Parts: sequence; C-alpha cells; structure tokens
Amino acid sequence: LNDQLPNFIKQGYLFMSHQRRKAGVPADSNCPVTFPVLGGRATLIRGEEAVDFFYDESKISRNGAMPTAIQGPLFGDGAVHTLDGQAHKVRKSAMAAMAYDDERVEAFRGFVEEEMKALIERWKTNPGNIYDDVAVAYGRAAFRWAGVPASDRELNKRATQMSHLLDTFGEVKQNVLSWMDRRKLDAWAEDLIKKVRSGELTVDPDSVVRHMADLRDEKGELVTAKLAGIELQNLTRPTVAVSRFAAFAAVAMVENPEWAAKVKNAVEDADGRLVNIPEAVAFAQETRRKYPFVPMLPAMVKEDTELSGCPIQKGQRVFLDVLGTNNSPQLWNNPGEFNPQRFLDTPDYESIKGFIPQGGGDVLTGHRCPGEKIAVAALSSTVAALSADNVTISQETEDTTFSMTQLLTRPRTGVRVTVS
Amino acid sequence: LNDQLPNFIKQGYLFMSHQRRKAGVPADSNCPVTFPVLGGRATLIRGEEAVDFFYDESKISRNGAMPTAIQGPLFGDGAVHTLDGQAHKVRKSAMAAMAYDDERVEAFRGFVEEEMKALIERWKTNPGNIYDDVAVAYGRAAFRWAGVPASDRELNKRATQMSHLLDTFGEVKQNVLSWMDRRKLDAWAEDLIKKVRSGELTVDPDSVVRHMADLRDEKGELVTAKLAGIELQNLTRPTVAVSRFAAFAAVAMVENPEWAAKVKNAVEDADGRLVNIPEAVAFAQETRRKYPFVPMLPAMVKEDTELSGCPIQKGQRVFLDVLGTNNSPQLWNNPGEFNPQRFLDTPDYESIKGFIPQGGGDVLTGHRCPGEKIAVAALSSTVAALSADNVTISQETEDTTFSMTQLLTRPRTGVRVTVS
Ligand code: HEM
Ligand code: HEM
Ligand SMILES: CCCCCCCCCCCCCCCC(=O)O
Ligand SMILES: CCCCCCCCCCCCCCCC(=O)O
Repeated sequence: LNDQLPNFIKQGYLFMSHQRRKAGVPADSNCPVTFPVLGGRATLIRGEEAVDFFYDESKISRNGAMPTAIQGPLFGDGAVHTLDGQAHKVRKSAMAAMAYDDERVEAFRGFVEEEMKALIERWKTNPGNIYDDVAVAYGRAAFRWAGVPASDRELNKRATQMSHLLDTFGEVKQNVLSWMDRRKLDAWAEDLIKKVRSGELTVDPDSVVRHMADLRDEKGELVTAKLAGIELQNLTRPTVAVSRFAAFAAVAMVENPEWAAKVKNAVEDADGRLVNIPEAVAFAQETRRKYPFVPMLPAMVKEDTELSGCPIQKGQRVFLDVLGTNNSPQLWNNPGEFNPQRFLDTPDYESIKGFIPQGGGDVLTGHRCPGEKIAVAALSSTVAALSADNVTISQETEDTTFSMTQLLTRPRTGVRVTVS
Repeated sequence: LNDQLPNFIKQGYLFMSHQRRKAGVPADSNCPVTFPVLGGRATLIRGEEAVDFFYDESKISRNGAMPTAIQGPLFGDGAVHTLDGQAHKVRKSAMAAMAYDDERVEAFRGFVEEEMKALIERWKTNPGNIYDDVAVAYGRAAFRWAGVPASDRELNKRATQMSHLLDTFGEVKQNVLSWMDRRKLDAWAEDLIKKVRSGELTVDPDSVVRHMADLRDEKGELVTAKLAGIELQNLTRPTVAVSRFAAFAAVAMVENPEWAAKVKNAVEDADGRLVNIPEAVAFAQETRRKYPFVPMLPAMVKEDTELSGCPIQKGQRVFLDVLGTNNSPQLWNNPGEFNPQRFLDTPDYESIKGFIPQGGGDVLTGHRCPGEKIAVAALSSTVAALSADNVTISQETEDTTFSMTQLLTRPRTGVRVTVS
C-alpha cells in the first residue's frame, strides 16, 4: 500500500470514492477508510457521525492539516484557518462578526445585486463567460461591501487576481503562479491596511477594512498589517470563488429548464429583485450541494480515538468527504437528481447535518465557513440574473461539461453567455 | 438642582431613570443628563455611543472615580481597578492571564461543577438558600482553582466573609462592616502570600496563587505581599459574587418553567455534567443582562469633550448606565422578556456592544472584567444544577421579589431551595 498522493492528483474529486473502492468498502457506504498519503497515516471519513467527530475540538485540531502548498497561496500565512484554541476563537469572533451578521449580509445583497444587474446589460455589448466576468462582479461587490477604497480597475485587478489564484493553486502545473498571486495580493492588502492605520486612507468607521485594521490577537496585540490584510482577503476572495458555483449553477439551469423558469417567474413577480428570492436561493443551495468545489477537509488528530470501529492514531490526518456526504443516498432522497425543491422543504440548511459544502458543525464556535449567506447571496443573484430570456447560455461541450479529475474544476469556457 | 447623592441612596437602581426622568428626557432615550453628585458635576451616559466613549482611554481616566467608601472595602487599596496608563496594562496582563485564559477557565469549570454537585446533595440533608450556600460553593471552587493552600474551614470562612462584604457595602447602615471584612481578608491573604514567598506554604508552580505572589508592576519590582493578596481576592471574591446572579437565576426558573425544562433535558443528555451546557449558558447570560447587579460605572474625564451634543468638562465624573443599556429597547428585541433564546442566536456576547453587565470595552486593552468566562461558568453550572426535578425552589414573596431601591439587591431569603 504505497502513498496515495499520486492517486489524489490523478483522481481529483474521484479520490474519495477511489480510496473507498480500493479498500473493499461498499459503494455509497460511510465506512472509514485508512490509507497512507503525504507520507503518513490518513483516514477518510464520511457521514453524520463523521461531521460530529470532525468538529470535536477535544480530539481534532487543525493547525498543519492543510499542506502549505495549498494553505500558503490560498488562505495566506497565519490565517484563521491554521489557528486552534483561543487564538482561533478570538479571530473567528472578529471575522464571523462581519460575514455571519445578518445585517451586513443584507447590505452585501444590495451590492451584489447592482453589480450583477450591470453585467447582464454590460455583456450585451462585450459578452464573455460566467466564471471570469461574475468573479469580477463578485469581487466588486465584496470590495465595495468591505469599504475597500480603490479604483474600479484596481478592484477588478484584485478580483481577477483572486479568481486566478483559485484556478491555479489546485493544478500542480500552476501552483507556482498562485504563490505569485498571493505575494501580489498580500502586498496590496498590507499597503491598504498600513495606509488606513496611518490616516492616509480614511474609511468608514464600521467598514470591514476598519475592523481588519483594528484587529487584535489572543494576547491583546494588534495584528501585523499583512495579517490584517491577509484576513481581509479571507473575507473578499472566498466571495470571488462563488463565481465557480455560478458556473455550475448556469449549467444546471440549461439542464433543468423547469426550475429555471420558476426562478424567472419569481424574479418576474418581483421586477428585477435578484436577492432574497426563495426560489433562486433553493437553486443556489442545490448547486452548492451537488457540484464539486471543496473535495474534502483535512484535520489533525489530538489523541488516540476511534470512529465506527476503525481506530485512528495520535497525530493522524483525517479527511471529511464533503462531496460524498452532500450526495450520499444514505442522507439525501435521490441525491443524483438536481432538485432545489429539497431546499424549499428545509430552508434552514444549518439543520441538515449532512449538508456541508462549506463546513459542518457550528460556525461561531468552530471552523465552519462564515458567510455561507454571503456566498448564497451572490450565487442566488446570479441564478436570478441568468434566469432571464435575453440571456441565452451557450451549450457547447466545453460549456456544459467539466472534468471530475481536475481540482477546483469548472467548464472550460467558464460557461459562456450572451444577452440580447 | 441640589446634589443628587441623597437621590442615589433613595432610588438605587431607579436612579438612572430618575435622573433621566427629572431632566425631561424621554423614556428609553439615550440622551445624556448632567447633574451634581458627590459635590461635583456628573453626566450619566447610556447607549452604544456611550460605551465606545466610556472606554476611549484617550479621554477617560478612572483613578478616583469610585468613591473610597466603595472602592476601599470592595476592591481594596491600590487594586487594578484604581490604575490608569501603563501601570494598569502591566497589571491587567498578569491578571487577565488567569481569568481570561480559556484553558484555566475550563479548569475552573470542573471545580465549580464538583463543588456545586456536592451542595445539591448537602441541601438534601440540610437545605438553605441560594445566595449564601452557593457563595460558599463558588468560593470553594475559586479557591481550589487558584491553588489556595488553606483548610476547608478557611475556604468556607473567607468565602462567606467575601459574600458578607457584597451584602454590606452599598448599604449606608452596613458599609462599616465591609471595612472590617476587608481588613480581615486583606490580612489573611497577605499572610498567605507571605508564606508562599517564604516556602512555608508551597503551591502549584503555575497556580493563580503563585502568579499573584510573583506579581510585578511597571517598575519591574514585585508588589508588596499585601497588594498581591488584595489582587488574589480580586480573582476569587468576584466569583463568590455570582451567587447573587445565581439567586436572580433561580427566580427566573420558577418564572420561566419552559426554559427550566429545556435546561433539564440538556443536562440529562450530558449525563449529569453541569458545565458547558449551551442551554444553561444562554440562561446564565440573560440573567446577567436583565437583573440588577452593577448599576452604573463612574469614570474621570481627562479633557473637555462632548457626547451627542451634551458637553462634558475636565475632571468630571461620567456614569455609564449598564442596567439601562442592557435593557434598552433601542438595542434589544423585547428586553422586558426574559429570553435566553436571544443568547443562543448570538453566543458571542462580546460582539454585542450594548451587552455590558460587567464592562463594555475590550478586556485585554481596557478595564472590562476578565472573569466573565469564570462567572458564566459558575452561574450556568448552578442553572443546570437547579434544573433537576428533585430541586424545588421556594416561591414566597421574599424568595421571588427583590428591592430595586437597594444596592447589591437580592431576594431577602436568598431564594430558599430544598431537594429530595
Ligand atoms: C465559494 C463559496 C465558498 C466555499 C465553497 C467555502 C468553503 C469553505 C470551507 C470548506 C471552509 C472550511 C470549513 C471548516 O474548516 O470546517 C471555509 C472557511 C472559511 N470561509 Fe469559506 N467558503 C466560501 C465562501 C466564503 C465567503 C463568501 C466568506 C466570507 C466573505 C468565507 C469566509 C471563510 C472564513 C473566514 C473561513 C475560516 C473559518 C475558520 O477556519 O475558522 N468563505 N470556507
Ligand atoms: C458577579 C459577576 C461579576 C460582575 C457583575 C463583575 C463586574 C465587574 C465590573 C463592572 C468591572 C469593571 C469593568 C470596567 O471597568 O469597565 C469588573 C472588573 C474586574 N473584574 Fe469583575 N465582575 C464579576 C465577576 C468577576 C470574576 C469571576 C472575576 C475573576 C475571578 C472578576 C475579576 C475582575 C477584575 C480583575 C477586574 C478588574 C478589571 C480592570 O479594572 O482592569 N470579576 N468586574
Ligand atoms: C491532499 C490534501 C487535500 C485536502 C483538501 C483539498 C483542498 C481543496 C479545498 C478547496 C478550498 C476552497 C476555498 C474557497 C474559498 C477561498 O477562496 O478561500
Ligand atoms: C455614587 C457612585 C455610584 C457609582 C456606581 C455604584 C457602585 C456599585 C457597583 C458594584 C460593583 C460590584 C462588582 C462585583 C464583582 C467584584 O467583586 O469586583
């Protein structure tokens, strides 16, 4: 049983089933599978019992679990993702106060709406693809929502630099570029925070830029302008990432013309309202569940413990299959069908323990992604925006199909689109 | 407009509304009110803008703000409460390192659980009241958590002497007793610290008692053994104080039997454990929010400045309404309702700017209480303990009712309780 790192690069999102299959575990089963990867023992876990385990901070730490080749360029150095104990709780608290606050999310809903409404018209003259153009639109919204005091081009630059990062870090032949993207982005963010603290750059006192500039650590000292800038990115770039979900959502619409028209009816019955449309939210939630984005979640093991008969080791790495539980037939009724009706029946996605496309457990007391609201706020607005008639989504093979073996995958074209 | 010191003694916790009312200010309003008290100009402030102001250490000093009749017996002479500038930052750092460290809080959580679990069993044989008996239990836990090397009698003795202080100070006809209590406690603590420094009494090297005996100031010199004992009390006595919150919490249970049964279910699932129960924790925070303990906070003014049109001058004393802000309908959804559900929606109480029952600014860089963790840890453990069925809280008028004109008020009986 050699190291499974070559298999992970080869299989991509098929790696979870592959290790499951190559271990003799039945299909659709939740049985833990133990295998070596990255020169160490690892156990892939999947299921509701796995989610409760993954977030038991008494047995599961996170620092060092994500390899630096990924955490380095994507999340940045010293980010909230690599923190445990008190230092994390104080950092999440200050960050969930901006992305998880219902008031600030509703403010973002207005920013992302206006930016999208422009594109749908903007495309009519210079059409493009969803992934690239919506990434800029998402970045413009997140930056304006944060109070970033930069020009429009600078906003679009950083937006594409963040979208370029997400496209490159996952491919072994491009991870070197994602390091250059972060190096540039880290410098632009640090300079911004440095000028806010110096008064050269004055921002709104309640803005996200200000709360980042006045960020402090667990010992009560204010973080370095770099870290304050790294963490500002971790509140804007993960929004630019949603353009990949917008691409996936665009494919599902041309594949499900019935639900696409319901959204349309909804937005039509609301005259342009692209936000807070329960139908588009359900479509956005269904896209997050079915389509591949985050393959699995890595975590370290604090002490010798056990999960469902399979024993796991101290200092071991566990992996939570997020694609497998989100589509496990054990936990979902017909997971093969793209059906946003399941998220109109249960709108509170936090009650679904097995719905973990962006994390499980609690968001305030754990590492679960804050701003799933902000993500869906952006994602649902795009579903409503493309639900129109003047918009016709191109359906070439490179527009509708994506590779399951490619990490951070997406339709080749980025899902092209044209508007009349 | 005569001096308002007689009105404060007469009105108690209604004094803030009284000064608000006698100034023509509308009800529930946040308008500052200026009046003379203690032979000097004073301005009562209330609201989020007041909390940010009150802790702007660029405009507000604190030494001399608390009259010696209160600071003297309660906090002790030369305590961290009377410190400004650098000398405070050096002292808080060494003191918040014991009460604000999440690891040490979890250690105290086990002690307060063990001590509370005993009381409910003693009550079966010899029942009493919440205020007095839980004060001893809180003191027994806080002393053992700190590493106090004393017998059971001294632990029980100093604890009741500490609870006696809180009941006696603030009462004009009893403040003389709290001076005698402090003189006794100061001497017992000083003797303890002196024998720890001499090796006559050996304590755990990382215990709170040791970090107090090795306390140093801004001078780089270790504090006098007495002061190390005053500051040791300011990390054990304020825990004995929570028995007043436990008394208030006991009334709220017989007043809200639904949340009481909600906690009961919670503990039953936790297999007896009384700590880290999210339901009991939420119940504990609402008790701290609704019930009167700390009326207002006085502070000195460094330079002439302004708050919402009202000018305040140098050398003035400002008062931050903590009961008025914690129950202002402007800042809370139905603050008249006792609803721990509001603290399940937002568990991070430090993100709530208007929730200031034990301070409002930052705890590490300000004067905010560092024992809010330890406090709720103790208070919620009692909330879980009384949620059982064998526990019957007496509901006579002197058990359920407390005076709002009395300082450091509580039901007269202390909320009596009997268990089968
Ligand atoms: C494309 C949509 C997004 C996806 C797929 C996603 C996914 C994730 C995942 C899987 C985690 C780790 C959860 C865990 O550790 O259990 C995470 C963490 C995080 N996400 Fe997102 N996210 C998205 C959007 C956002 C947005 C819009 C924001 C805020 C602007 C955001 C902010 C964060 C933060 C701050 C963390 C760190 C949490 C912690 O480690 O304590 N994400 N994200
Ligand atoms: C009954 C519950 C408690 C209440 C109502 C309470 C209230 C307060 C208040 C209002 C302050 C001043 C905040 C400010 O200056 O803005 C304070 C300070 C302080 N408290 Fe408490 N407290 C409680 C429990 C505790 C506990 C359990 C501890 C630790 C064992 C503690 C230790 C301290 C210390 C050391 C300070 C000084 C902070 C400073 O002035 O820099 N308190 N408390
Ligand atoms: C062999 C290690 C694999 C472990 C897990 C695979 C890492 C892929 C996870 C993708 C993270 C995507 C985060 C989106 C938001 C952001 O821009 O930060
Ligand atoms: C006339 C001046 C009045 C100003 C405010 C009144 C002072 C009463 C506040 C009581 C403080 C109680 C603190 C409990 C915890 C501890 O033991 O430190």
